[PDB]
Amino acid sequence: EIAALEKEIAALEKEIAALEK
Amino acid sequence: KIAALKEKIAALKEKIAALKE
Repeated sequence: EIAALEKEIAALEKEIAALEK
Repeated sequence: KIAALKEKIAALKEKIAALKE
């Protein structure tokens, strides 16, 4: 399940991309 | 640890949440 926790990181990582756009 | 990542995401979740508003 740790693979899902780390995978979610990219989720919040992509969201931060919205901060700019 | 699951909480380990859960924490990281918890940080990015708050980070994006910040820029969000």
